[PDB]
Amino acid sequence: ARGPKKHLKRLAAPHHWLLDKLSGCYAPRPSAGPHKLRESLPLIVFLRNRLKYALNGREVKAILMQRHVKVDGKVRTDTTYPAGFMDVITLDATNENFRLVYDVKGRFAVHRITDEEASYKLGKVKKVQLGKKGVPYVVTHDGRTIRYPDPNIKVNDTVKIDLASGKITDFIKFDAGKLVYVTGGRNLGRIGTIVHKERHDGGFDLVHIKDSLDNTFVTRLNNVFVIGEQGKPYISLPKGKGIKLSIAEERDRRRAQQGL
Amino acid sequence: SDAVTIRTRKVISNPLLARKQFVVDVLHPNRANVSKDELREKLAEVYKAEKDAVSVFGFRTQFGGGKSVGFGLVYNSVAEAKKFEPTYRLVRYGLAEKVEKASRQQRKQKKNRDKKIFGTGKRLAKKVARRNAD
Amino acid sequence: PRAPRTYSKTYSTPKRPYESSRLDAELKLAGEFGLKNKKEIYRISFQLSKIRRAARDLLTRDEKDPKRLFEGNALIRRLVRVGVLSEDKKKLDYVLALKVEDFLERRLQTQVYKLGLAKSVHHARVLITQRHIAVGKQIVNIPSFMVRLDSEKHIDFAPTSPFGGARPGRVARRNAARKAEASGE
RNA sequence: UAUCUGGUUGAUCCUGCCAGUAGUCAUAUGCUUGUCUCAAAGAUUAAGCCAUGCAUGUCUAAGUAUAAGCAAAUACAGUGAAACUGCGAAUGGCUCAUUAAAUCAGUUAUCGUUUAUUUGAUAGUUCCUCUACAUGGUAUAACUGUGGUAAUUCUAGA
RNA sequence: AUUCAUAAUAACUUUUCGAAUCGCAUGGCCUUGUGCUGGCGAUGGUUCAUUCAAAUUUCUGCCCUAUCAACUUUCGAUGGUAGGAUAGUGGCCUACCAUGGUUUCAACGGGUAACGGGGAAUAAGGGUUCGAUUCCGGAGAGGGAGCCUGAGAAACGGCUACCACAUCCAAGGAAGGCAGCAGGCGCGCAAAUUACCCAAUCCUAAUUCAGGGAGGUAGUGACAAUAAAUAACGAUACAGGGUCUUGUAAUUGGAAUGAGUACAAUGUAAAUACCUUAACGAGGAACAAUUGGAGGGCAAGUCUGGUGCCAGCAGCC
Repeated sequence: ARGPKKHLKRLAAPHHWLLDKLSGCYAPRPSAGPHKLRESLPLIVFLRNRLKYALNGREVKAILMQRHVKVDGKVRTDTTYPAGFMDVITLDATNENFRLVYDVKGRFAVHRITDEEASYKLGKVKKVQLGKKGVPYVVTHDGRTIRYPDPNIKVNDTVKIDLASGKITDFIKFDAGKLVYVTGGRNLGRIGTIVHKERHDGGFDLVHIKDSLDNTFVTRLNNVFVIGEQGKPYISLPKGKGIKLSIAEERDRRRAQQGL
Repeated sequence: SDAVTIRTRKVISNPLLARKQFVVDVLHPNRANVSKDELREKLAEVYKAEKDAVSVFGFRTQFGGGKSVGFGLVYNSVAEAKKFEPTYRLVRYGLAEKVEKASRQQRKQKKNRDKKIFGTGKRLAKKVARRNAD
Repeated sequence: PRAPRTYSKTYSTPKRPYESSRLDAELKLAGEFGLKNKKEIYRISFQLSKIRRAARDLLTRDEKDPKRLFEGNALIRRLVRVGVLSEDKKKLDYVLALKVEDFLERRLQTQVYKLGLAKSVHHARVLITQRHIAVGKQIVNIPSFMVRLDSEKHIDFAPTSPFGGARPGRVARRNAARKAEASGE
């Protein structure tokens, strides 16, 4: 249709924004940036529908354009700048730091963190290549590119960009015995250890992952995000540590909550 | 009636805007209703707030009277209360002034009429004066 | 370009409209509980039909199915919380065996008659409509309130409604007004 | 959740079709009409014809100010019409005429390519065997004043 | 998985890019020159990646029709080579050469009162019917064609030409496109206001600020859907079942309450309405409920009255 699209209606927004189907007939439409809009989270949704700071759209406009909310150590003024996975959004006037990590059930969570550990950020290196003028460069899932990496950083792996000037610190390999986040499909938001990877030439190397409670499953390799050694993840895991309780014991613990 | 009571719940401190947000509910077992300005003064003497610096905007009485629940928020330092706030509410509390403007049809008609003038029309006005002179 | 608010209908007209046994039983229920028309019997029949359909296709699922466990436990817990089944009948063959009177017994007008306070179900309903009952603290004027098993001990008169005191009504006010005006002097 | 009943029918039994019953987020129409929440609505015939009004414009500390505009640092400094410059006007919104492997849905592909914008990196090399780099030149709008046309968001010349 | 990424050599080019831009700050150095240097930003800028997309694309899936059995290739139909053109693949086109391609497993043709899907109705199942219409995708702005600008248009709230309509006149010339919001005419069995506002959801712009018939709010509105007022209680006298329970009565009594009226306050962009409420507001022709029906299906008349005829009895009943 004659060009690009600028509007995103309600009923067409990503389901994991938990947008109310009434009270408005349009969705924020995350403008272009580091992440795809189907797997991002705009600033307005985060600041309006999660922490309940703003109440309207102009309210969060006036919060942002006073130069407050920094994404990845850089001041953002756009209402729909698409903050995505493993992003380290920080608020100055409250001295609070955040890290977008997916909840167990599937949508985004609000993970409070200390001032320390908020100065680094993991990134799944997605393609490594000999760039222009013969330099080597990696580019990760968040759109960052880093020049002159160590030659052992290979494809589908994890590097650790801090915030200051890039300059990748110690990085991780990719094999069995490594803790793994999952960010796509039915088994989203689940943390476990790789036991096996079967490589089908022609596409979609499935991965066999065993959780903490010995519930094995498989995903595609696009959704795997290795986050370090088993038992030693380099970030702070969200509340509950990613177990994927079944609904029966979800009922059990939820009525265990009831009563004092 | 003896008294109303005002209880503030779910209090959230928002230093991004230098304000505090809360859900007020008032128990008025007899009277009729809230008398909203009395609630503004009451919330002023609750924290310390200088009642022209507060604003309570959401209110609805529960079925069968007695309880009325609304949303209200307090700004410190009434300059920021004039700053971070929509103009309609500030006019509603008397700390601003409503501007008068012609209605939407007249504004649209004036814009779409002076879309037919290139420049100030001083040449057009002078020319039309001269050309209907003779 | 805005979403629809979803809607449905809680009543259901019967297949054979004109059956003397059905008309007689409907009118018997209406007299025994004081209903306005046949829509109430239809509505409880629709609710019961949904519950029995859920029970049937839950029982056709095998024993110890996790879906059977979760949905059956939720259904039984719900229908004992509203107080239609008994306390010691927490099995699905019993909820196949539910009757319409077991649901109309748990309404508001039936309870505000059975607990005293009304001496007649028709008087009970018109005393509901005139805004005279607080459940807990809340004034209610729906006869079909379907009061829970726990909140049965909180039905009383409102802070308004001169049976609960607080400044008797308009007719008595005019009566005492002409007693003060004509008989007073 | 799984019931059917009359016409043919003169005494009986079936083939059989017709009628009756009920649902419609399915249209119309008749009679009547008190309350609360909720609210579709020129699709069907005519993708038929349209009076008038409105629906696309936009400014920050940060491109251009001598408005003989409004106020109140001898280059300017505040505010701020007009016009130049930049961007947008290719999104919306409406309708269902065309269209029968066409569209469309799921599923792949680009080692077959284009992409303003956003995000991340990125550019010691320029005329040079006599030279502005403490910074080259032209215009032109807006403006001033001169005019035509019945008329147009017409524009002519200085 | 490559003639990939990248690097090197020989050159080539109406030699592309390599900052003559702007705001806010007054730092540091001394040879003290108004010399040297320096911050925080704005806007551009070539290439690569990224994001928003785009365009082509593999497999498989559609309604009826055999009174449609052969279809395509003169004038590209299927394939090869080479060129041209395009952002690029490609018979996309051209030159030359091959004679292929589809089909009773329904080709090709014809019809559609056909935009497709998510979905809707229909409760034993499978199915039968619908999907113009709130979301996704396509196509189109009276019919066609062409095209400028631009990253992106074969754009029509941009342009040009033709066709059919049609407006304005000084008769010489000019200007159009509601299948956007209202609204009008017509057509019909069939479908609402030329209202208020950007307060909300979002979008565009140099941009917290402007603008938005996108959207929201009210008006019409028995499309549809939810909840349930039009009466409740007592006393008397009789009828009963029988010393406590139902019915009847031109018998009677006081209670209750909203439909409405309305200070007020909530509500709202401002209002209306809902929620709350001061005061007023029920004694029957009040504040009165209708729509269908009654031989069986199929529920409910062994009713009443009137009109018209009888070559029937009586005789004016």
